[PDB]
Amino acid sequence: KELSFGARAELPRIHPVASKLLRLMQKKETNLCLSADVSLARELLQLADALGPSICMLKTHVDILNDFTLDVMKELITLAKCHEFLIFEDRKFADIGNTVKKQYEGGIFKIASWADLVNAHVVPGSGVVKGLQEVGLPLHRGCLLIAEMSSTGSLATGDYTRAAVRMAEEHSEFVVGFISGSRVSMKPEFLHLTPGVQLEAGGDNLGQQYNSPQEVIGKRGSDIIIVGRGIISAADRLEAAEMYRKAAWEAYLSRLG
Amino acid sequence: KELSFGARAELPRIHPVASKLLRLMQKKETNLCLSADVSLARELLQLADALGPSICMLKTHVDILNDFTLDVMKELITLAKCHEFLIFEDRKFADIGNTVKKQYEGGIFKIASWADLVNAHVVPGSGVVKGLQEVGLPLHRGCLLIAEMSSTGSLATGDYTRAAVRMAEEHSEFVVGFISGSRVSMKPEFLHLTPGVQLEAGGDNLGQQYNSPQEVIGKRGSDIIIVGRGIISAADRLEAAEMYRKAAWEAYLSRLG
Ligand SMILES: O=c1cc(O)n([C@@H]2O[C@H](COP(=O)(O)O)[C@@H](O)[C@H]2O)c(=O)[nH]1
Ligand SMILES: O=c1cc(O)n([C@@H]2O[C@H](COP(=O)(O)O)[C@@H](O)[C@H]2O)c(=O)[nH]1
Repeated sequence: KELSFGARAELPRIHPVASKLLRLMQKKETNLCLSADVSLARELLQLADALGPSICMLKTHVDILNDFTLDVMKELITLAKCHEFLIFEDRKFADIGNTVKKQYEGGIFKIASWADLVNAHVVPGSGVVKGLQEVGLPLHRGCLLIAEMSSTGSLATGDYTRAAVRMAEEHSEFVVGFISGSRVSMKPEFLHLTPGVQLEAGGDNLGQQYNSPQEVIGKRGSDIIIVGRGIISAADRLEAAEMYRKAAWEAYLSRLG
Repeated sequence: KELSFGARAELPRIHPVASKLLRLMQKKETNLCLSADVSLARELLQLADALGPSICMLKTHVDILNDFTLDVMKELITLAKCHEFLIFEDRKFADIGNTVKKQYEGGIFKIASWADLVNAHVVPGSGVVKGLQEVGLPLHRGCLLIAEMSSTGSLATGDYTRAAVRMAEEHSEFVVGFISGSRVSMKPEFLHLTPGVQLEAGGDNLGQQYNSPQEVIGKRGSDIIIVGRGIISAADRLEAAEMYRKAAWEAYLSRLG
């Protein structure tokens, strides 16, 4: 039997970051993660401010941001606190442990100083998680493992997926869930976030495949939808965000009771 | 029957970037790629200048560089031309096509404006290559696909590896080879670069596993060794570079005739 996000937030094994996330989801009635896939800091900040009330999470690709500075991240954190959402840097760490720990803590981006969550590919094996955790645990951060991908020809299937789940179970002090197309783990302490989501059928020219919030949350058992162009490419991004929020929320409520 | 690097450089299907690489290798008698895994721009530049004559390639993690600017990359290019080596940004693109193309061209790093080669994970499926190629082909750049990893518990094995090779064959206009632990493709137009290389047996604390140049080039059929700490952590990095160059070169010559 399924538990609400409010109840999952209180589970004995829950990670502090997941708990915070689960409580604001319940509070705000949102399971929408905005993929803020933009290249200007002013658009990112105007989107985070305007859409902040509608989202549980803001997902960034900081290496696209033409005018990144740490001060932009300071501003984004202010918005994140004001409106109550997490910040998720979609960096997809996918190197050896020794390398990823420097990528996570250092360089120009100082990802770990502002990102509540990051993600990693499990291909390098479990050293990728061990490496990130040496920076991440002291900073009280969490990590998502990419168990499945939305894109055409994805190799993240079968035993690869089983292996991402195992890696997650075995690093539960730092790993809080998955990027996947569906529920991959039966343990309610793990979050499932699903990208490749649009209201209408379709894809793009570069291998992206879309499914609807009702399919993803309702039929496939995921918890959160990640949506980029479905919102960002709309004229009214607030209204688009609201239409995604309400679809994912109701899909959730319907799966629950 | 094996061909020299000079002869491979002239093969009908050879990529222009591979050709340039193969010719300077032969010219300089080096198949060593330095992994310049440092956080200061001045150390990177002093290493590239001092070690430039000993290497065919300089591999960077620009997102570790505490004081990155594009001007540092201008300086590195000057050294690369002066001493004749390629620059390889080890970014491990591992997202959907639409995302990777922005990561490759834009943001603060403008990777494609200075990097002769980049690499990518094949997990997202072939859209990761299609996405990079839309930036990379106009800029006359090449890409390496990660077919195998050196680290403990790596999932890049079996059919995953077979799939990286297929992806490579089918994008030969942009993909010039592989990061692997061994020869994975029988086609001499593809380069094999192998990391996880040290003179002495061992590893690190975060899942890295080492093999020697003779094992890697000589027994396993690779073309180029990538070496980080084996050189960078030595007192005399020039002498260390020379000891790696001469091991990899002779291993090559011995496999040849
Ligand atoms: O399997 C995956 C994993 C991802 O992170 N993503 C990311 O999620 C977002 C999807 O964006 P969009 O809704 O514009 O297609 C992109 O930022 C992409 O990098 C994905 O599309 N598929
Ligand atoms: O399978 C792989 C693929 C890599 O790119 N690398 C990279 O190669 C270098 C190995 O460095 P070192 O020689 O210090 O262990 C690192 O920069 C690492 O990110 C690797 O070690 N193993």
